[PDB]
Amino acid sequence: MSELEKAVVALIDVFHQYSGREGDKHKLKKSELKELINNELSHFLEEIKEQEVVDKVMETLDSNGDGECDFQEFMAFVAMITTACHEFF
Amino acid sequence: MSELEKAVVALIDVFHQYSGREGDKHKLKKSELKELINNELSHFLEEIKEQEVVDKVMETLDSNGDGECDFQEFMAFVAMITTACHEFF
Amino acid sequence: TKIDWNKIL
Amino acid sequence: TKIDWNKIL
Ligand SMILES: [Ca+2]
Ligand SMILES: [Ca+2]
Ligand SMILES: [Ca+2]
Ligand SMILES: [Ca+2]
Repeated sequence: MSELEKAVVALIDVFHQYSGREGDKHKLKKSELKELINNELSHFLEEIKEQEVVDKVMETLDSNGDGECDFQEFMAFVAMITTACHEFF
Repeated sequence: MSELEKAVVALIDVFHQYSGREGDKHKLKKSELKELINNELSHFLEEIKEQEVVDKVMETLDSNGDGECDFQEFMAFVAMITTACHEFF
Repeated sequence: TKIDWNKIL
Repeated sequence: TKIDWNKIL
């Protein structure tokens, strides 16, 4: 596998590591999303320590309004992050 | 960096490896897109050997109609690929 | 992992 | 690589 293919696999792997913890196994609830960000995105995003920030991030990502972040909505988040990284080069 | 962060970086790296070859350095023209797919996505997609397929893939990905695939449109392609990989598990 | 082109295009 | 939260939210 190429670096791009490895990246594709890592996206799938990390989403499901967190989404499968509790409740719906195919979606991230607030606590699963918070832990994903805090543990896995610490070089790109400040640690989330406040409920209001958890709530706002979920509200931002939950495009379909069901209160959880599904895989499509997670991919849109990843695109936001990758796009923002352009500021650094 | 986490596996997710490494994946973010790899996405950026591969896009720009190909987009920077010719013309606009921030977009993939047809030939750059074809080579990216053929070299970097060979485990997920059949090799492109026909102009019609190059043309259809570009038409599919070029959401803004400018004839090239920009970074946003590339991220949407990556989301298509990652989503389709769910068939395999 | 072969994804059929028709599911992309 | 710190991305300001305000550019996400
Ligand atoms: Ca869950
Ligand atoms: Ca949702
Ligand atoms: Ca180019
Ligand atoms: Ca375009």
